[PDB]
Amino acid sequence: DPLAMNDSFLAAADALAVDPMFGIPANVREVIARRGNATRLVILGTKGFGAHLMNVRHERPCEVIAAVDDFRYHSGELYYGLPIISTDRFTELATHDRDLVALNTCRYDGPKRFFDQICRTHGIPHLNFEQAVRAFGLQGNVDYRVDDWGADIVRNIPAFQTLAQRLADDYSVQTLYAVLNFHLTCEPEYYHEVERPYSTLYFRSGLLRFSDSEKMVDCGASIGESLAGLIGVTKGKFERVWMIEPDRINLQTLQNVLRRYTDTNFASRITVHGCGAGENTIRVPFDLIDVRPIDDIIDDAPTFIKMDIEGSELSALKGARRAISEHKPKLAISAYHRSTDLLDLTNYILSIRPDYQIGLRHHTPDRWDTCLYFY
Amino acid sequence: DPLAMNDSFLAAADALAVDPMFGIPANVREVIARRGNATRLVILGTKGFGAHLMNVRHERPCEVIAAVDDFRYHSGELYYGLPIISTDRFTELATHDRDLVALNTCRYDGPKRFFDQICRTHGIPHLNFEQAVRAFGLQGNVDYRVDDWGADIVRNIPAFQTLAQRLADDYSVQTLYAVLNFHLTCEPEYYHEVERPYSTLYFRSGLLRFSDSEKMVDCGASIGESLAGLIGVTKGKFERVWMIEPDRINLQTLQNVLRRYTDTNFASRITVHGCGAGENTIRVPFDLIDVRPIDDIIDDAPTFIKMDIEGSELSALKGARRAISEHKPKLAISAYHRSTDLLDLTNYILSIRPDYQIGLRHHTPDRWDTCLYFY
Amino acid sequence: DPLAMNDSFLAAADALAVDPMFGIPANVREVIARRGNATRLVILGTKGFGAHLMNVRHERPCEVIAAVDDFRYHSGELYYGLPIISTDRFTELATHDRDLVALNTCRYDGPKRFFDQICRTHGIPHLNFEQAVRAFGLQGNVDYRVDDWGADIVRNIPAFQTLAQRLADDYSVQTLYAVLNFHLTCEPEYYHEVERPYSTLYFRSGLLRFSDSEKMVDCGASIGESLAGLIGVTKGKFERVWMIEPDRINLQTLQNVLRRYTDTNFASRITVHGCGAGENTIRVPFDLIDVRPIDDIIDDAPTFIKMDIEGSELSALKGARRAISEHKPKLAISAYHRSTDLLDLTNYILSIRPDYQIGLRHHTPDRWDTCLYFY
Amino acid sequence: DPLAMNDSFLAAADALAVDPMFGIPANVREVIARRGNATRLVILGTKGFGAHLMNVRHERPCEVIAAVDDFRYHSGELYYGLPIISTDRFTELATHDRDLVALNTCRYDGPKRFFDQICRTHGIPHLNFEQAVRAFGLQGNVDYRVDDWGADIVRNIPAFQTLAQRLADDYSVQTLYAVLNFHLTCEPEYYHEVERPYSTLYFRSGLLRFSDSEKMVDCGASIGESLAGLIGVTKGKFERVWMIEPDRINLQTLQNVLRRYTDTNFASRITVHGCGAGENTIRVPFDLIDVRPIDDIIDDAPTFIKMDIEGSELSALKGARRAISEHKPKLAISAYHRSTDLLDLTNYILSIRPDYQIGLRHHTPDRWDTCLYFY
Ligand SMILES: [Cl-]
Ligand SMILES: [Cl-]
Ligand SMILES: [Cl-]
Ligand SMILES: [Cl-]
Repeated sequence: DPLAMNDSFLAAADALAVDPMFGIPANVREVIARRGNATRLVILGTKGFGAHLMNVRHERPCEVIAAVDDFRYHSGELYYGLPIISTDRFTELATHDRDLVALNTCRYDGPKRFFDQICRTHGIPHLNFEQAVRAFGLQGNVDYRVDDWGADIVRNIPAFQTLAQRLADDYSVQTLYAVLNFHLTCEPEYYHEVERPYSTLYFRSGLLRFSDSEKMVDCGASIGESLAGLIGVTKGKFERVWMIEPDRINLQTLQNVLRRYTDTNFASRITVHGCGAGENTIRVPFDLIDVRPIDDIIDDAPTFIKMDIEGSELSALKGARRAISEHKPKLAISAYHRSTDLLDLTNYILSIRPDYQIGLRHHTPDRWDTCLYFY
Repeated sequence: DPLAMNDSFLAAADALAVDPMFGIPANVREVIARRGNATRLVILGTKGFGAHLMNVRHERPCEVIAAVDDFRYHSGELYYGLPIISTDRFTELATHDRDLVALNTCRYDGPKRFFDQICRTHGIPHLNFEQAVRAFGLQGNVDYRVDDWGADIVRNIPAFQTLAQRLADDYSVQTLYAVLNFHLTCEPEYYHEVERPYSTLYFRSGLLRFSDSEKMVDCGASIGESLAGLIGVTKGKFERVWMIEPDRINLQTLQNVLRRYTDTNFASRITVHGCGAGENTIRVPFDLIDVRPIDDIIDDAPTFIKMDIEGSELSALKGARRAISEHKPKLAISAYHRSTDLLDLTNYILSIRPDYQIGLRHHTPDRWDTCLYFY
Repeated sequence: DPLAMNDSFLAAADALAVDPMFGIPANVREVIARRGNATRLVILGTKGFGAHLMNVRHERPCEVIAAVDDFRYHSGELYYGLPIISTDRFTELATHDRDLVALNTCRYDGPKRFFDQICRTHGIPHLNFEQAVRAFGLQGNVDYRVDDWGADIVRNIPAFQTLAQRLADDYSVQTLYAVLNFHLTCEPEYYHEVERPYSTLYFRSGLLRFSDSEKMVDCGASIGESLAGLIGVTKGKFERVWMIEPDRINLQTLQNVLRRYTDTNFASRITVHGCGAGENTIRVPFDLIDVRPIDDIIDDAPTFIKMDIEGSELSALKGARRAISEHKPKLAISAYHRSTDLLDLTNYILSIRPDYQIGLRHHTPDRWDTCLYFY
Repeated sequence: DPLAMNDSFLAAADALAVDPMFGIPANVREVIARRGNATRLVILGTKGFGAHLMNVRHERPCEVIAAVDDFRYHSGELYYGLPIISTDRFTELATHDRDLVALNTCRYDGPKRFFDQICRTHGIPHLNFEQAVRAFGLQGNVDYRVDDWGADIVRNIPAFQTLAQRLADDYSVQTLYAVLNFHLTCEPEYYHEVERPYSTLYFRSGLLRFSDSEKMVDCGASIGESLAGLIGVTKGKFERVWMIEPDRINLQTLQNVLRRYTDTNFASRITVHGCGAGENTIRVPFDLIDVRPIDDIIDDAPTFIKMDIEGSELSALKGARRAISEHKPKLAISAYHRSTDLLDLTNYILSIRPDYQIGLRHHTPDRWDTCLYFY
């Protein structure tokens, strides 16, 4: 019921608080309860999050026996030391082992739905990656970006309810609750109910107005897509772009991006700053990079700050406090890097510029690119 | 300003009412005014809507001289009789002809933005397909699906304002106004502000709740994607699916789709009906097809009616009036086939079941799959 | 022993004369002897010659139960009404059926060697397509181009020995015997011992010298590859090209080919003649085509005649007798269309121009493009 | 005239001896004579041997201004620091610069013939890579594998004539002369007249007979293709395979290759030896590798030695002298690594086993895989 995600949010948080296996399929729970780390597991797919389970820090909590891939099972190649088998071989092994769980590593509809139905048809206990992380107690032993943020959410319920009340539009509220429900339940369909295309990130959110004289701080410029998006929505008309990116390979790419615009009338308005955005000026290991505050990097009052960085977005925002507090530029702040960012970043921005309106959109079919908008 | 699309809607409708060239770039208008049907045009792209301009009924209203395609300009192949040239050859011709307009046939960001910027850089008058249709007065001489619905919208302003007031949620209202603004202005960025992914059509709209015992009428079943989507969101659990599709090639495909589910426990709950959905029972040219009303095709009360058909959706709904009026199933009704469908279909449904709530989402980056939801 | 293919030729011809199952694997012969047309067969591959067995005229001589394709077995699609299964499913069926033969339809090393080894590993009786045609007595019920020419060769042994003696070089003799051995034995490795690349057909045979003033009759011009090859080996320098092609779709393609050379200094030297080459002038069903003799089509003495046509190459050569007899142009005559062509075409040409030297090369990894050279 | 390559060989060697620019197009020679290292050059293609000219040791002998690639000229990417331009931009620059030479880096028919004709049509002086190496005096400053071996051949004429006389068959003689003519003239069409497919290397040469009990030394086993080829031509029947390969990444791949045969009845007959083949036992930088003689690595008399290694093939053969001299196995020795290998390797083998017959085939459309056969 996507029209009552506030209700499901509270119910999920209460359920998880008293049951750490909340959200784990019953048939898998009973195997794990029966066999513990002798549980036999088969990875479905060789192009998904299965690498995150195999690279896991410390001894695995189950015996991984194979990976299924119908397009590779005759190659003789191993998948993280595992044999690669056909789907037919997997259903055969499953019919004869009780006791054998399948990890569906696929994230996209075609492959995911295929393997999920194969499992259902044969009554094979199965899990997606977030469910695997929770069911096998791998919190802290996987990359933080694919970790279980359930418990963190359960500790901050009132603060999330307070954020919900502060959001300017109903769709942002639905989006907030959908993201928190995904983390509480491990159910990706929550994102799917609210998601917007990747192509609409920052520039087509339904919340911001761009003029023909924008001055954009492109913080975490990567490969230049946000510059391409500003160009597109403004029809090649802006005042200034300051692109900030510390990675040396990305900076090589941006030199290629700058060359595609060399004959435009706006080429001279774009600069690239090979540093990271932070709260002060310091040279640190990234390989050393320079880190500088936004307020020192730029030389004019911005109208828009886009932010998607590997480092602390809270430190980066503090390094832009004069720009934010004095000029109230529109902001598009990526909000999916830490379980705490939706609250922490919002709380920081409002403490320095309390008259902002706030929105939230989710822009991929996966857990990436939940983005806060301030205008 | 996507937060004031109601305002832009009224302003655009007033502007168009008194200027048929409303929405056409000034530099193109001045060429067309100066040269009329001696206007020289270059088609940019060979994989877009350019086929719709070349297949146009009756003499063209401009002299089309070439098509640009950097991946094909050495092949010796013609594009609808036109030479295929490089982008460099095009900019050269443009620098020497006043007077020469470019039709950007590309609909997707990469190719579209590329050609739009090429044109801007060199000051070359350019148009997208909807702008071309309006600027050259091709209304009625192109396929109705790619025609200019501007004037139709201008004739029905109060009825659209009345629809806006009837929609249950703000995002549906924003979506309504965004779609109408696209048609009034020929500006696709209006869709982009509100669009959701194609993958979320019907089953992930943010508005409907599906149970584990759904009985779905899949009207216009095509290649079986809606069956795959119901299976996915319900995790292989439903009571019944009646798939209705009249096209013989699609029916061959559905036999393949049915075979992928032969060993599932729900295979017996799905039937295929090789007919079209209409208001009564009649055999008509499509090649003859049988047309039957939904109320006669099905044998139980449905919980959900998905509808996307080539024929009249109003006739199809009248053929389901007993199901709709007596049982109030959820409905997902594709609303983009006629300029009048948003009003006509809604008005019909409410006259037979007035207690429905109504929503609207747009599910592609193009003009396809604007869908009404009733629940 | 490729250094004694003359010996193997005679031995194979004697073996076949007294055993129609010569060349058929013993384990398959014993199944066919035991079960006849109740023999169960599995087609390996869905992209090979398997369509030739399924389209076979009259009732099949075995019960075809499935086709193996690991990249398609979950699609629900049928292969000529057959279920598509995985290789693992096939080895399972084979382990339990005696009695079950596999037809390896693959012609190229990767896929062919894969399936051949799968069969050997599991002791599964298997056949290639030529072996299938012979083992099931399908001579005359398959396309003539993929038929068993064994018996025809056995009837003409001395004439083939006489051809061998007439060939000017040892490699042509080895090639002759390799082609005849393929047909006598159904063993494609015979072609492999002598084959040259497709890219060397006509222009890079190792036998012909082309000058800078060639006048080429391109008989069966198709899609213009021979024109491209003459251009390449002569570095854009020739006197004349007469391209002869009757198929209307090929003639559309040749207009595209002619456009790629429009600015060259040799464009005016090329003409296209939309007719078939034959012995006289007649309009016949191909859809009607004009058929004309080469001697009437051309307007000058040629230096080279390339020939690869669907119709009778003997009739086509008779329609060029004045050119051949009077001017002794170099000839490249495709020799793989009929079991009789190596003898019939050579005998004809020498009767009108007896001073020619003769060579033979085979230019694909399959049975296509065995070509006679006369110079 | 491929029927007189012995004659062309001697004429080319005499021409080169007295003219180092022999084989260079006259129009390019006159530019180079006029401008020397101020010659402006355009590289055609970004996927060929152009990297060999750009990575050249020491200052370039011309000013390289751009690279042409119609599929990349809008990317903003540079090709070894060079701008990437369209073919139309190149013809424009060429029409206005005298003085501007084009290097056609393409080696395959489609792309090579395209650029060669573009150049001819516009009268643009052009060269292939071997011609570039010779015309700009880059001998010794490019990778030895793509260097000009002309002068080396001119110093060894009688020894090559002596090799020609020792070859057992006419096609080997034609092949020898074709390879030497390529190096003397820089004209790749010489290879094309004699080349056989890559798929026929070692196992389908037209010269060797393989039994069902072969014992193969696979020297330079790489990625396991020769094992796959022996398996194919013998239909999975051999006695032993000793695979010798020193590269650690190749050895990882061979473990994958061994797994594809784990259930065959010949898996136990194959061993992998992670060392290089040389004349004695020594540990040397390749990263250190073990180098051992073949006679010590193997434990039985071989029937076949295939050899294609990065190191000295003469040292490797000396490390197999007992096997070669005592048992006369068939040999397939790659002969294209050094300008001297055809003479040096043959001379060595015959000094230890003088009763061998010798053949030679060339197995790619490029300069790779000229192979000597001894049987
Ligand atoms: Cl299950
Ligand atoms: Cl413009
Ligand atoms: Cl077998
Ligand atoms: Cl030239």
